[PDB]
Amino acid sequence: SIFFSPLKYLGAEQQRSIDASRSLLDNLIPPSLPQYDNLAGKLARRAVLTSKKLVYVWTENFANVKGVPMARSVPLGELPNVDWLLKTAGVIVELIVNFVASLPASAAAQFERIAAGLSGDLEAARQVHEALLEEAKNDPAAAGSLLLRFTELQTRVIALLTRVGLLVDDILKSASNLGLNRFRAVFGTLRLPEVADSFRDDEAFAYWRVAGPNPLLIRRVDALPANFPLGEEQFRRVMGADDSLLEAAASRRLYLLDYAELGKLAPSGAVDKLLTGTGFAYAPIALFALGKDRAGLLPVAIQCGQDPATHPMFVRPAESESDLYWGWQMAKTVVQVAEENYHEMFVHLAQTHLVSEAFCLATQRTLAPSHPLHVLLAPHFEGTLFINEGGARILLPSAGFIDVMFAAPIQDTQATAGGNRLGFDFYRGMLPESLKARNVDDPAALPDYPYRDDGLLVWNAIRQWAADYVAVYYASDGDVTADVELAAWVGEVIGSGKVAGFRPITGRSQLVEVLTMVIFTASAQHAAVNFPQPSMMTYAPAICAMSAAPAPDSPSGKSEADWLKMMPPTLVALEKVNIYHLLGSVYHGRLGDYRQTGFPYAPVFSDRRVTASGGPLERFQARLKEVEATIRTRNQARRKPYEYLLPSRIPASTNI
Ligand SMILES: CCCCCC/C=C\CCCCCCCCCC(=O)OC[C@H](COP(=O)(O)OCCN)OC(=O)CCC/C=C/CCCCCCCC
Ligand SMILES: [Fe+2]
Ligand SMILES: [Mg+2]
Repeated sequence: SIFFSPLKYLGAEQQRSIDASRSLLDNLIPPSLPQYDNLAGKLARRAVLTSKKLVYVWTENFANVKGVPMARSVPLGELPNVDWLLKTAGVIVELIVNFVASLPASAAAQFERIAAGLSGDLEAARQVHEALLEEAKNDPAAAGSLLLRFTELQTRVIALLTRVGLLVDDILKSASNLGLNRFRAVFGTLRLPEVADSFRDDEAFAYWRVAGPNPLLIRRVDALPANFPLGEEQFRRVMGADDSLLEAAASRRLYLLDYAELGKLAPSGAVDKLLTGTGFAYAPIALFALGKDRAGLLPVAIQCGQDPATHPMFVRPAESESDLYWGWQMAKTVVQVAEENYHEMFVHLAQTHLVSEAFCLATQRTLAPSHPLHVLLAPHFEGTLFINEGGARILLPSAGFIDVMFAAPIQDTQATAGGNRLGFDFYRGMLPESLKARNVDDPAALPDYPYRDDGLLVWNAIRQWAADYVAVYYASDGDVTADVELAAWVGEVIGSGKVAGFRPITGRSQLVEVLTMVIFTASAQHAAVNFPQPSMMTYAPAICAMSAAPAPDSPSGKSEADWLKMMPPTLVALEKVNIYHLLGSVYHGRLGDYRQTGFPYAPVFSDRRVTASGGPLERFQARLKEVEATIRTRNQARRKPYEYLLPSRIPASTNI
């Protein structure tokens, strides 16, 4: 049929090239609020939004994450560009080569030729990338026509990653078939993280609470909870004869970790799995204290569960107390098991990735491409829909990485992470509110808290940027409430996005706070909780989301053998070292850059009022450079550098 004529030669590659070029053409349209657009503009933007709703589609029945608002599928223009594809393929291929090289030669035989070919093709692809960028710099006038060759390279790297996918599945099909030496052996040629040397140290263990992957749970305590019955004699055994619970509470020196919210991620008993044997996890309570000099936090006491009737109190022992040493190491391991569950499922997956999913969808469906807030927000969602589909499909099915690495049955893990996302309150989850609610917002009381102090620098810089940008387009609160696209966006965020606590936006100040939280969550918050993975979470003895043995049943009389029984099977350690290396090794885009991350790396902003010398954008960029210098200076004085919130290391979006 002559009506099939358009379909005869049309493929995904042509369509991607068309999308890529049309994006550049649409970036030049000057942005406007709907009520200030002309009638032709109102008509065109309404038509485009209606079309966008065909391809950006909400579902709450996405595979392996039921109940969580998700994109039904990833639109063509939301696949990662070739810069992200090469970086990620590079990391995965290198990890495969490293793994295969550690297998016995007879086992490696199944994979080594295929991995060598992938490694060769990847090097070829990088050479092409370098050469295309060489040609663009040599003949800038013809750079528009090079976009097509970049699109062709994208096709090639997509195909390579598809073949990597098959190889990884072939490896996992044979996983089973394929005393701390084993936890080093799984690294192969990779260097062990610094935590491997320090993990037994009590002060190191405490520092995780303020400078680790989960800086969000620690809170000041003024009176101990009824279900944590620590006595004064016990407290003085650790803190000295001239201290007391009363004195330490009054002087703001007591801090509590309580993992009650883990729910079914802390199974009530043993969970037996075919691939990993018998596994346990916990919802413990731990007390930390500052010395009177506030030099640093010290762990005082640990109860390995919520009910003191069934969980005895473990109190930090003196160095001489050899009979109490191993029970204490076991109690610390219990807390670290709770930590990987809480961090990965709640702080990372639920509260960054799965929140940003909803703001991405709302933004594409309700704010027109010519809306200044679409222009501002879209760079902060680059690669988000893609990486989250990856999470749901690759990491969360039965026998996948999360079923292996986390103790709970996979259905309970899926449901509990989902429930956490649905319960997460947007306003209460903002950094300054989080700090205030937990009473850890005062540097006099708790001086060494790098997440707070570096985090507030970035939060406030973003806030001032959102204020400057809003002020370009919205002259009054009436302009906010007159914006029909913003009102629709809020409607979808509440109704389809199910973001708890979200509310109508009725003025400029509130709009600024909302935008600050959206941008911070997409960029800095994700960076702070994602990029510690390779340096802090790759070594199983320092942290793992399952234990192979129950919590210690008594503080006294444990041996090294008792503690070793908690260590996970080698398969768990193998999946752990590889996934956490990958997820923290891809830095794609940078907060404040505001250029496309794919060729031709054009400016995000065309409006002269935004891009003016010394204007809103330049003020944000210069502020981030000051923040960078400030943090570098702080890290010279810190016991350990905390680098995760350096702006040079914060991607603009959540894409890994
Ligand atoms: C774990 C807790 C994380 C929680 C946070 C989750 C947040 C979202 C992160 C989502 C990340 C999604 C995971 C993929 C991220 C990589 C980016 C990506 O898009 O990968 C594309 C390819 C192809 O896709 P496809 O659909 O065609 O076929 C999937 C397999 N049937 O997938 C992979 O290579 C699987 C790599 C698995 C990791 C292998 C590690 C190295 C292998 C070394 C040897 C293996 C030794 C065992
Ligand atoms: Fe991530
Ligand atoms: Mg228990």
